[PDB]
This record gives sequence, C-alpha cells and structure tokens, in this order.
Amino acid sequence: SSSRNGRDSAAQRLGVKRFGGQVVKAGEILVRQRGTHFHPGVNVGRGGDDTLFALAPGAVEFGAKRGRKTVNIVPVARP
Amino acid sequence: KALPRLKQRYREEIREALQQEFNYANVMQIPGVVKVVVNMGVGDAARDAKLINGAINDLALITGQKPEVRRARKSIAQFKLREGMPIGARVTLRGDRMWEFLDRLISIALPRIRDFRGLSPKQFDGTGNYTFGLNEQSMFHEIDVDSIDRPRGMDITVVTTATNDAEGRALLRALGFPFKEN
Amino acid sequence: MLIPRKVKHRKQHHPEQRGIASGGTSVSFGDYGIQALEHAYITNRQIESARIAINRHIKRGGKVWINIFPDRPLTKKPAETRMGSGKGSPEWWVANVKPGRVLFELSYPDEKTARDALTRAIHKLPIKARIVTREE
Amino acid sequence: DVRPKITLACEVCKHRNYITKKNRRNDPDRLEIKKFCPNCGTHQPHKES
Amino acid sequence: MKTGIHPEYVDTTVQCGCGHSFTTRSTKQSGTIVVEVCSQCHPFYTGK
RNA sequence: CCUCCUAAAAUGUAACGGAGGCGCCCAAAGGUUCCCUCAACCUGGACGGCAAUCAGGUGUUGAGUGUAAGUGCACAAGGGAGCUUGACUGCGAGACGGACAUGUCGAGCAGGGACGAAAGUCGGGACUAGUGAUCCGGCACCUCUGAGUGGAAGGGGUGU
RNA sequence: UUUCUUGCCGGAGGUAGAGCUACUGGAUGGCCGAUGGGCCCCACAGGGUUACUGACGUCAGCCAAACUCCGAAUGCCGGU
Ligand SMILES: [Mg+2]
Ligand SMILES: [Mg+2]
Ligand SMILES: [Mg+2]
Ligand SMILES: [Zn+2]
Ligand SMILES: [Zn+2]
Repeated sequence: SSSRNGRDSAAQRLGVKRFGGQVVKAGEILVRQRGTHFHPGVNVGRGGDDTLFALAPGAVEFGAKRGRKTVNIVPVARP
Repeated sequence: KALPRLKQRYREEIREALQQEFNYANVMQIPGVVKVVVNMGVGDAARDAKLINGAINDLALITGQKPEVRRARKSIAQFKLREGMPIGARVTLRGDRMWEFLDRLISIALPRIRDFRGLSPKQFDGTGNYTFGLNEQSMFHEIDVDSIDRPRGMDITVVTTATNDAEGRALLRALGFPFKEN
Repeated sequence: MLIPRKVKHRKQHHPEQRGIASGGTSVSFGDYGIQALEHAYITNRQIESARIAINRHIKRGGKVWINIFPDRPLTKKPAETRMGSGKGSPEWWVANVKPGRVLFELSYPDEKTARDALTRAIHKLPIKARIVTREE
Repeated sequence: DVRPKITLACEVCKHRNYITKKNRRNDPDRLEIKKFCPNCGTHQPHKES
Repeated sequence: MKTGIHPEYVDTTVQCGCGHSFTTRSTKQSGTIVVEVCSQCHPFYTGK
C-alpha cells in the first residue's frame, strides 16, 4: 500500500526570453535551452550550458539556415 | 628502367587480348589488378596473446612489409572476446611489391601445396574480386621449415577493376592462375 | 479473451469519450457489420461473449472479424480501502469506442441469419448499435 | 576514498597554489603538472604535497 | 616505404629442378632461392 | 538534488499521481590542431559457425555519445592520431532566475601559457544531478595589529 | 498614461485535431514462405513431402499521457 514514485526535480525555467523584434543590449540572454534546439546566428553566442546570448546591441530576429533554427541580432540604426 | 615480369606480361599483351576478347568501348575500360590483401585471422589469441608475434613474423617474412595488428571492434563472450585486443594482422600489397608477390604465389608457393587439385573458379565475389583462404604457411620458401611452432593459414584477397565475374575470371586465367573446370 | 502481449505502460489515464470516430467507419472485410452509436469502453469479456453468440447462431459456415482490440487497461483498487496510497492494479482491458466505429464484421450466404446473428451479438454489447452493409 | 583531495605547490617558492582531485589507485605517484604560480609571476612546475 | 621498420628486401634469383631460372625480389637475404617443383614442373600446370 | 509525463502548444502549477536516476568517474573520458563516418544487410573467404579478422557492394542516421531521462549532435558534440595542462591568476559590460539566502550564463581587458602557418580556440568534461548555510577550529602564506616600549602570545587578511 | 481595452505588425511553441512504409510500441484479415515441429525417404550424404508454428516482405482497416512526417483556435512577449 505504497508507491515507489513521488519524487521530482525543480523546474529550470528554460525557454525563449527575447522574442523576435525585441531590442537587446550586448550580453543579454536570449534563450535558455538544453541542446541546440536553436543555433547561434550573427552576433549571437552560445554559452557553456547551451544558452544563446547577444554579442552586440540590436533587435532579435529568428530565422532558418539549411534547415537549422537560428537566432540573429539585427543592427538597429542610429535615431 | 626497372619493371617486374608480371607487370610486363600484363602491359604488353593482356591489354590487347582482353580488348579483342570483350570489344570494350575504350582503353580505360580494360580490367586490371588493384591490390592484394593478406591477413591472418588469429582469433585464438584471446586465450594467449603471443600467437600474434608468430603471425606477424610470418606475414613480414612472406610479404616484405610488417603487418598491422587488428583489434576487436565488438565484445563477444561466446568467443570470449572483449573490445580491443590483438585478433589479426593485415598486409596490403600495392604496386610492384604486389606484382612480384603474386608472381611468387602463382609460380612457387601454389605448386608446393600438398595435393594441389586447383582453385575453385566459383570463389569470386560477383563484383570481380577473388578471395581464397589457405590452411598452412609452409609453402613459401621464405619460412624456414623449423620455424613453425604450429600451423597458421592466411586469407588472400585479390581486388581487380573487373565489373563482375566474367572479366574477373578472364583476367585471373590470363594471369596464369590454376583454375578448375566443372 | 483478448489481451495484448505486452504494453509499454501498465497504468494509463482513462481513454477519452469525446467526438465521433474518424477511422474504421465503413465495413471492409465482410459483408455486414455492427456500427456503434454511443461512446463506451468495451471489455474483452463482452467481445468474447458477442463473438461466441455470433458463432453459435451461424454454426458451420461464415467468417467473423473483430476490428476492435482491447489494449487499454483499467485499474481498480483492492476492496474496503481508503483513498490514496497509489494507483490500483490493472484488471480490465477495454477498447475505446466512438459512434461511427464498425466493431464486428460478418460474411455469410443468407441475409436473414446474417442479420439475426448480428442482432444476437448486439444484445451483448453495452451500446446502441446498428447493422450496416457495403452498399451506399 | 579512492579519489582524494591533493594540493599542488610550486616547485620554486613552495606555495600551495592549487587543490584538485586524482585517482590514487590509477596514479600512485605524485602529480607533475605545469601551472601558473602568482607570486613567481610565471608558469612553474608543480608537485603534489 | 617507412624508414627502417620493414624487413629488408633483396633482389633474388630462383632456379628450379627443371633448370629454369627467374629474376625477382624476396626477403631471402642469401639473394637466391632453389626450388624443386616450379610452374612448368607441376602436373596440373602441364595438364596431367 | 537531477530527467520525463500529468501540465490544458510562453513561464509556473498539486496529490500517499505515473516511470527512472544521484551522493560518482576521467591525469584523460580535459585544451588544441588535423583526419575519418557508423549500425544493419547481401556476396565471397582455412580453421570460423548468425555473429571474431579480411574484401566488394547497398546503406543519411535506425550505431554511438562514461552513467538515468529528455533536448541535442552525421556540419558532427560519434571514431583516430600529434602536442600539451586554460581542470589558470586579477577582473568582468550586460543579463536569466528569483520572498530572502542560494543558483546560472557571459562578451571583453591584462598577465603568464598550450595548440595552430594564420584566423583563432582554451577560466574542465554535448547539456542539465554527483551535494551542506552559519558558528567553531586546523594548516600554509601576507609590506595588517601587537594593551608603557622592543619582541612574543593571541587576533586579522588570502588560499584551503 | 508609463496601467488597461481594441485594430494592425513581428515572434517562439506542440496542446485539441489528425497521421503512421515518418520513428518507438500495440494490433486485425489476407498473399508469399523462410525456420521449427511432425509427417514423409529412410542413411546418417544425397530429394519430394505438411491441419501446422509460421520470420522477412507486401496489400487493406486501426490505436497511444510518457509516439510524432504534421499542427490549430486561444493564451504569452514586443512594436505601433
Ligand atoms: Mg572489382
Ligand atoms: Mg445493447
Ligand atoms: Mg530511489
Ligand atoms: Zn612559485
Ligand atoms: Zn621447374
């Protein structure tokens, strides 16, 4: 009359943080993820634990390249 | 200025013989010999590894090149085999070395087979490749008769540019192999 | 008495009884069939009983198909037990049946006994059902 | 313990600069490794203490 | 051909019991191998 | 503490709901440069057989990734070889996540190095578990203090 | 007025639904027939046989919270 189940880990709050069109500073975390479900594009780096972060100011833009989902930063212009 | 006898016997007339026999579209079509591969599948080295030393020494003395040790790519207890132990030695013969080696085979070792009744023509691949195994290593004059601790045979594979069985068999017959007829 | 050889998960959520059937809505192997007009879990004992009834009324000839396989398990807790302390143990096998689903299939020479056997089977099922035929 | 904590000291100034772990059964000997030693200001050989 | 890891190779000469001689290469350091039965001396190659 | 489902296509979400794993390991299974592509099947081969080693062909991912599950990886993060210790010191714009205390990523600068022709990469491991606040005490080092003064005892700082 | 509501624009999903020779499993009826059982020859080599068990493949009809070649409506983030 007991279950061998009942234990679980904490939620890691992964997911996309800055969606397409948002303006980000350099170094902002754009998406937290386990694998490379999204691959880095232009001006976007890849962390040790596979989070993509902006390398330069601009506007986030998603896209594809040879069947790969990518995240890019578009260089917004001067005011 | 140096040219092995089998290479010469190929180049002078096997070209024209095969060309007139098969009416090829052009010269590059004509089948030729690429490489010959000699290996000892020891296998029984799993119990004791020192068999590999005799195997590699015999291959070295019969081919003029030292072999490389082939390790196990899978683990199998039914044979009592684990990942990566010395299981076989291979020798790859190309060029004039292959040419004079298989001349030596076709002229010296094979006649020294005990009760040589021939080599089966049906031993081909279906893609122009000939392979035949051997049960003993004493045929080559380059092994002393008192050097044998135990018998250790070989597999000899001949790789040719022949498209399939017909031209493969034709080239090997023209080369002088002792085939049967049935 | 139909039971799957194995299942990946022995304990499962209940099958949902929503909507109407989208596959297996037409008679395909035999001449006449039984079509469901309700939603209901149908156990393997009910299928066994209906199959036996059709066979008995049909006697020698004819062939019977069962397009419904009970692969969904249901669990029940031991009796006289309070709530909690884990999930029950699997002791029914059912197949989810939506209206429009064709359950059984018959191929027999004569229409009268074909329909009579099909009705005999229908009276053993927990659903409202009707007999359908290949022609539109 | 099998994998204990070892401390590596610079061979020149004998300062305990780094602490790490190694398998003692696999590596019964002291660990020779070149590491940056701050006060020496350059990469000097280090030995397990 | 690597430097010195291979067994040495010497041009050799083979003469048979039929009196026919060759020119070839082998590991035989003596530079010549004497054989009893050769290609033209075997019954199979002679057709017997 | 970690992984999946429940969880209702952002995040989060309960129950004595459904399944598993962890309290390690590796001195290379880390860094770098360069090269390679599996599993499976067909055919032919001395022992050798379904399956050891060899050869040819078909084979785009079904093999494998130290270890659970998921997300990834064939452009390889999978296989191999050479050199090597960045499994660094002083830092760190900007962020994620959050009751708080914890936790996580990070471009870039300097020193002093590894590899590489160079560009460049390197602050452990494809990623997420492999752990324990504070107090109290031990050891090493420091251009701190030293109960009248010179020392010393004790106390501080840094690493552990 | 930065909050909120409506219109438009930019986004990333994987639920509902559906689909499966698109994966992992489950699973119905045929066709073909490996393998094995036993029978049949009897040698034990050398060959034809069988209520069968029936692989692999193939034709049709299906199922799944921990299946996905697909995939909404809403909701969420940002701009206007
Ligand atoms: Mg060929
Ligand atoms: Mg009824
Ligand atoms: Mg447990
Ligand atoms: Zn020092
Ligand atoms: Zn002779």
